[PDB]
Amino acid sequence: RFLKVKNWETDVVLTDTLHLKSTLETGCTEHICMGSIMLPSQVRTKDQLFPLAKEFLDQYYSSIKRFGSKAHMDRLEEVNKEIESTSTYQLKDTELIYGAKHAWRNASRCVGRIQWSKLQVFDARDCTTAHGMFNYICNHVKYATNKGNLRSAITIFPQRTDGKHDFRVWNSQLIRYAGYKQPDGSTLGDPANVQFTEICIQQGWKAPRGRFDVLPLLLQANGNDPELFQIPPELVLEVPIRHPKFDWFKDLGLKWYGLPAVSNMLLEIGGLEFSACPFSGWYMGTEIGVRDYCDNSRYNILEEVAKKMDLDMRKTSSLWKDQALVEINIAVLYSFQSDKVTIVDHHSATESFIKHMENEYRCRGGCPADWVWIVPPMSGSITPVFHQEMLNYRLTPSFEYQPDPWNTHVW
Amino acid sequence: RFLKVKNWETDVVLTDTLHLKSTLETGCTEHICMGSIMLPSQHTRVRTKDQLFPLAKEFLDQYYSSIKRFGSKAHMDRLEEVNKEIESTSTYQLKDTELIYGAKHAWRNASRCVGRIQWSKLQVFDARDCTTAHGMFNYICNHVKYATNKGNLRSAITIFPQRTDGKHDFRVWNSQLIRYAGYKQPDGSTLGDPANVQFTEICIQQGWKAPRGRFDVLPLLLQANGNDPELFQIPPELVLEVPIRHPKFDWFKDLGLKWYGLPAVSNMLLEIGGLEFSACPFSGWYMGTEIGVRDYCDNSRYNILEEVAKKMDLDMRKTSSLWKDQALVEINIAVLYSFQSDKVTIVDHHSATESFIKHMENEYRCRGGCPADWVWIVPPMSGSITPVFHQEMLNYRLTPSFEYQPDPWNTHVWKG
Ligand code: HEM
Ligand code: HEM
Ligand SMILES: Cc1cc(N)nc(CCc2cc(CCN(C)C)cc(F)c2F)c1
Ligand SMILES: Cc1cc(N)nc(CCc2cc(CCN(C)C)cc(F)c2F)c1
Ligand SMILES: C[C@H](O)[C@H](O)[C@H]1CNc2nc(N)[nH]c(=O)c2N1
Ligand SMILES: C[C@H](O)[C@H](O)[C@H]1CNc2nc(N)[nH]c(=O)c2N1
Ligand SMILES: [Zn+2]
Repeated sequence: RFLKVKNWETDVVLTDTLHLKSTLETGCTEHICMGSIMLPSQVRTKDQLFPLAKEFLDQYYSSIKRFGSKAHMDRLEEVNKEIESTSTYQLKDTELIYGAKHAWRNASRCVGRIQWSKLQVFDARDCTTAHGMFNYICNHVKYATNKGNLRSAITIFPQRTDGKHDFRVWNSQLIRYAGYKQPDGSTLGDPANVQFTEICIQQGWKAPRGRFDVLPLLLQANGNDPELFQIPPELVLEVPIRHPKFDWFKDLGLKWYGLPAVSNMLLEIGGLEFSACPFSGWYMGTEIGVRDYCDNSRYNILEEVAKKMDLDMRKTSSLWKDQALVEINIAVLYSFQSDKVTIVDHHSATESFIKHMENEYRCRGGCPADWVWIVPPMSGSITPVFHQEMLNYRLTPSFEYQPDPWNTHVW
Repeated sequence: RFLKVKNWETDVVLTDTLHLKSTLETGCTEHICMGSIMLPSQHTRVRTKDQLFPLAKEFLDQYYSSIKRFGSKAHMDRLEEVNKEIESTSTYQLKDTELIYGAKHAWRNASRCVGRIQWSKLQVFDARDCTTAHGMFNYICNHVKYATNKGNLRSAITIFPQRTDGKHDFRVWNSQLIRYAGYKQPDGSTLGDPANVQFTEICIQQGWKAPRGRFDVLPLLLQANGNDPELFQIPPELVLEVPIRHPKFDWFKDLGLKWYGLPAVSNMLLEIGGLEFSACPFSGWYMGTEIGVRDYCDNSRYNILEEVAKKMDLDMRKTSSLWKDQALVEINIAVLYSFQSDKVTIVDHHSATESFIKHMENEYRCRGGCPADWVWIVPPMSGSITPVFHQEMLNYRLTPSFEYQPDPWNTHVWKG
């Protein structure tokens, strides 16, 4: 019940007591493990809301060494009063900042959590319109990008009330490339964004129909129809992709954007639901070079790179895919580093996470971690996280998935 | 109750009902996932007549179902026979056909095994009449010769007598039938395979005269009927090895690397209808990454990345040059090239994972599911350019099964 995790490369053994504080469910049972399911299933009556608020305030006042004190009891009483009256409540600025940093700290699928405490939280709870949302998002983008010296940030729009007045960013990321289905049946640009690229066109947008067209923002305030906004191109930092050895690499015409900024998740703090809460950090190189570039359901460039490398593509056992894969990921890192845009390779990031785990076990009693997501999509076993046992459990505050708004919106 | 899994690259959705026939626990709960724990409590293995007949009945029901004889007179008589044999003798014996079925289905049920497309073509050698360590040595030699087949490898398992009172166990003390020694030097470095240092020390203590090189095949340490284990040397003409060279880099051979051809796991426990076979070596053929990624490049194994990267003259100062990833690919090319050139059976990780997906889809169609452990099925390099990376997998425990068991030197009561 006081569980232990072993690193099989170093024999370091850590003891986990934090899991006992787990609140939500994993979708596993003792008869079946669902550890590789992408998304298991896992409005609030007045009954459900106050315990959730109590739990959150308890951990907040503990964190500032004021558990069971003056201010703690008062704030519990005050929030207790507000829920009885308004059937909801509002976080003080300090509690909102704490809740957001801890949602990141608790994200068991995130390898970059050693940075969790440096998050810049932009309070946008006074926003009322999509034009105002656009303004907050431009400021976020500019602040986070910082001319290539990327800084972590989250912007938090007003919380859900009755489900009718939801704030939503319809984009999955603030910055993503368009995808178009060609007449000849193929796909131009990013195939993952074909449907969204249509809900932009088939709703107003005017597509350049290129291979790397920055999508517009589709912003929904207070439950109204969403509105199209173009991010000022001067705010969208992009990196042309070249190789430090293959001069033909530059001729491939590849680029990527510097800022990874997830915008479709739900931030839950003390029972309150923030349905629009775009957050951003900086890339790990494999996210672009392995997944974005080489997935068969994405830009899928492996064949073309290997052909330009003149590798033997007759038999899989020549490992031509693996050879091209390494080079593509050398070029991504080389290009970001050359343009002075923050990026981390998978070796450095997983080493940081092991140190972060050791820190969290030593100072917090544990660190929930999802091995299936933490281990990078290339060279898995030469990174230290491959040999690290991890316990996965759900702590709150948390980031959660939510349905795509176009399947839900009372249009 | 039905359950769905999705392949996120193809959008193929499959429906699992087989998990309903699961009994053993996983280690997970509603509040914690233990999916990345190497040996959970439930995957490891002291058994009385109390719980044995229901385990036998379940196995015999499965067996007679697969042969389309469920409820037949042969089925009912066999249940009656096993029942009376249990109450009178406290255990029972499997027929040859049941043992073959059981061993094949233990492999079929091995959720961490990516090679299960081959499960129905397993050669089962019945060594239940064995009584002495020398008899074990002879059975293992025939297994190695048959399975090796001059490079054209064949899957096989040899099954020694089942456990009785746990005081007379048959055990192969080696973790694999063929493995290289490892020696800790006084300066703290290791010669050979660091994973085998502890077992190497036991062999030396038992009287093995060690050549003390980097690729010495370990002797067999064999325990019959709960007696002290005895040392045996596999005939070298039976140990097929492959010198590792690279198809473009002529300096690669000068690294002096080789590996053996036959992967043969010898420390696991085979459970069939409540019976425990503590000595059941099994063998197949290698997937290239097992050698090229894990054996050669794990920091805690031969750990050749640096010396390989040096000879390639990559930028080794910063990790963002991916010199480690670049060396890793070339080493894995060398392993596959060497085995194929010597006509020793091997499969690369692209082929093996593709076969597994086809196997898994077929198992969902004809069996209602396929228990699979993503953490183990995804290869240790180039994960997401294989199709299993994108495959949702349900992991649950079916019997018959292979289980872990403690190392015998930790439990054995020495005779002297
Ligand atoms: C600063 C550098 C960061 C790095 C290098 C990083 C890296 C990653 C990576 C590689 C993933 C895997 C997901 C995928 O492959 O698509 C991930 C997941 C995630 N990240 Fe981080 N991240 C960073 C910052 C942040 C920040 C600032 C937040 C929120 C404040 C965050 C929250 C999350 C969440 C919630 C997930 C998983 C979503 C899920 O549960 O499916 N990350 N991260
Ligand atoms: C025929 C070619 C085969 C291939 C390519 C293959 C491949 C693999 C691989 C790569 C693993 C992962 C384990 C590791 O990385 O150390 C594995 C696990 C396993 N294999 Fe197979 N295997 C084959 C045949 C067999 C046979 C014949 C059996 C038994 C009759 C078997 C039973 C198992 C079991 C029980 C495990 C799980 C070990 C555990 O639970 O920790 N395999 N296999
Ligand atoms: C801030 C940040 C930094 C970084 N380096 N990478 C990312 C992308 C990670 C990410 C991806 C997804 C898509 C899930 N996929 C199955 C479609 C959802 C998320 F919530 C998430 F955080 C974000
Ligand atoms: C027949 C066969 C074919 C193949 N290609 N590879 C293998 C080795 C895989 C393997 C490794 C282990 C050690 C686990 N670790 C804790 C050291 C245990 C096993 F039961 C197992 F099957 C076997
Ligand atoms: C099916 C499987 O769960 C799916 O492919 C997961 C596997 N691991 C992952 N890991 C990361 N970091 N990102 C992903 O999108 C995925 N996808
Ligand atoms: C901690 C983790 O469970 C452990 O390192 C596992 C990960 N996946 C693996 N997968 C395979 N095939 N073989 C292994 O030894 C491991 N080791
Ligand atoms: Zn689980």
